[PDB]
Amino acid sequence: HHSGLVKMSHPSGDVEACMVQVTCGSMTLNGLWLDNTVWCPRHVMCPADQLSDPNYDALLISMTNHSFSVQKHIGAPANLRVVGHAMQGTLLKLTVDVANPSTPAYTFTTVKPGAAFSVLACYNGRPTGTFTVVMRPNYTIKGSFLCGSCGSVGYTKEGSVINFCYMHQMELANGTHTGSAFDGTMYGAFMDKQVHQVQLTDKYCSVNVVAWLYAAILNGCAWFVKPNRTSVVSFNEWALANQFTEFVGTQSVDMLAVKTGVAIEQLLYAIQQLYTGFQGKQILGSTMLEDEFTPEDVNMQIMGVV
Amino acid sequence: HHSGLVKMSHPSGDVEACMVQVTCGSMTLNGLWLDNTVWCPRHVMCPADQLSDPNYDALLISMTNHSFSVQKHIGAPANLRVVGHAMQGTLLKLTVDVANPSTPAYTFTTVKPGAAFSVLACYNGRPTGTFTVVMRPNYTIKGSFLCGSCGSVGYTKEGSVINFCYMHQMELANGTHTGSAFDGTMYGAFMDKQVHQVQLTDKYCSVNVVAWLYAAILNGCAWFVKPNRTSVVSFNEWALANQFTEFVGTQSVDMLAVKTGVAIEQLLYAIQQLYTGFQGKQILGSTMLEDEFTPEDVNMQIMGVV
Ligand SMILES: *[C@H](O)[C@H](C[C@@H]1CCNC1=O)NC(=O)[C@H](CC(C)C)NC(=O)OCC(C)(C)[S@](=O)c1ccccc1
Ligand SMILES: *[C@H](O)[C@H](C[C@@H]1CCNC1=O)NC(=O)[C@H](CC(C)C)NC(=O)OCC(C)(C)[S@](=O)c1ccccc1
Repeated sequence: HHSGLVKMSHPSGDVEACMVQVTCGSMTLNGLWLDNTVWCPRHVMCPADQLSDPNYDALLISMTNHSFSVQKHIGAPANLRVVGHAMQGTLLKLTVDVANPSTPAYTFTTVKPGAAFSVLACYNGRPTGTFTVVMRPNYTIKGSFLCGSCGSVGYTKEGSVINFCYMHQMELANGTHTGSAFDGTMYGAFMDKQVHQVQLTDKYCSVNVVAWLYAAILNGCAWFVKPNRTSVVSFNEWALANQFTEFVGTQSVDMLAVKTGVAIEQLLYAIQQLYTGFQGKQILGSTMLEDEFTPEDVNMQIMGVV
Repeated sequence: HHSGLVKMSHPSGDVEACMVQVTCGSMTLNGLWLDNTVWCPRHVMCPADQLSDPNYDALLISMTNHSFSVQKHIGAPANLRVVGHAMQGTLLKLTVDVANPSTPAYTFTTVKPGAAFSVLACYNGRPTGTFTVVMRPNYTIKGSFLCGSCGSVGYTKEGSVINFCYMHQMELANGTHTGSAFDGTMYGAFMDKQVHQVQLTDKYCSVNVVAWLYAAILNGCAWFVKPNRTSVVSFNEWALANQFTEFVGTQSVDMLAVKTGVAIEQLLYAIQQLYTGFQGKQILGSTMLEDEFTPEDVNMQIMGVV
């Protein structure tokens, strides 16, 4: 029995129309063209045998507007003339002389651990695929990015408004990925330089495991639901010792509780038991806890509620 | 060590520009607008009280061009005038007075069990999400579709050409989904009416399990590799006895064998052993075989090879 859950990304067309290629001398990567601004990772400025210890302030000083070439390859091709350049945290803001005619309604936001967003993977300014990820508690994502992908963007959508939340920067030793918010900060404690980096411990996202257990009930799978309950406060003390995030309820979770008639506290107890072992049983085809679906995923994909 | 594998869909913008809403009487769903043709499921023609045993030839004869209402909602909205109608298998072909100005280069193709394709899920002619699935051996997909999703489309891409392969029609009792190819045949033995239907046994897709074991080896996870080999002929006899598809090697699998230095027959042996149990161990974070990634997925996402 299929749960009805897939990894569901937003349609990417609106964001595709904003991707460009940014070249600075010998270096190239992707950028995001919104209004008269092109955003891209600042390490496009850095020579290859220097990424280990760059001085981004000096590199920026050494650049002129003609140092940056910006090209739109898809749709109607364009070459964009740069008329200003500036740095914000780990991003460059290049000002161009033409406003993107396809600029969507947009905002910038930061995504939080456990929340899902859509990524448009791009190479040389050309979109190549789209996928969705949850931001991990250690501020990495389990993505799919190769050489040339930097500047690929992540986003959520609220109505027609695109909320850009991620610009890809790097791959860690363990194969996971991280990047910047559009305020220029790196997610977590990461730094955009070519050095091995202390990468922190991941955790199970409790609110997402609860959502997934609700998805199981909505599919008629509820062998793990007992009358026993664990309070949110007690679960959260337990979570601290057992590699779970602390549970914070939301209206989205509340709607799942009302729909199923199963209280959050019943599922907090269930998680504590399932963490010790599934004892030969399965839930939605799995023998381990699933934390990659959000409460909003379950409400949208199974009940059609946004 | 995250494998670097995600469910990767194609960028959806080219297909978004082809989706329309099709309404017939009080029935509504999605259609695909290419050149002067709108494709949609023929059951839009059926009253809801009659979906169990529709007389589609008689329904078609009763329609006029004015029976159909076609709207483009996204981008530049338009109301399309139907100027001819025809039935092909389980699809309607509506001829409209306007050629879609955003028609991409396209073909129609049929997808085979084990192959992946991208789906653009739509409601009321408006794209809402994109995801990727593999066609199962029983000609269903494990999708995410609600009421109103019919006419959502699936496709692959070669270069800039979109190969349309799927139009969504129905959800089965076990939560899986099926639909039509654009020659109007249903996938599998399914029929487009509201009657509960014999849905056949699924199988593990051996070629995809082989791909996933190669992904593990590429990631440094090769504890299951031994000198022991099972020939394709011998594996295929075993596959028929153990709910696996028969293995047919491809050039894509061959390049994984070259890159890892592990022969196909070593992994066929590994699958036989792993199927009897992982013995408490994991592969790429899993305690069961994974068959939802293709050889092409592994070549593309891990080695950057289209
Ligand atoms: C930009 O396109 C690129 C994206 C990477 C390339 C491989 N996959 C990706 O997602 N970013 C970088 O290569 C990045 C540039 C820095 C200046 C930000 N470096 C990077 O990701 O290097 C990996 C590290 C940071 C050295 S990580 O600590 C590591 C150590 C040892 C082995 C592997 C990885
Ligand atoms: C078209 O929008 C719609 C899509 C469905 C609705 C729910 N999720 C979907 O994917 N298709 C239909 O409703 C379809 C119309 C027929 C004329 C093809 N019927 C449908 O999906 O019915 C399900 C059956 C055929 C009754 S299946 O045998 C079943 C039996 C028992 C429980 C559930 C499903």
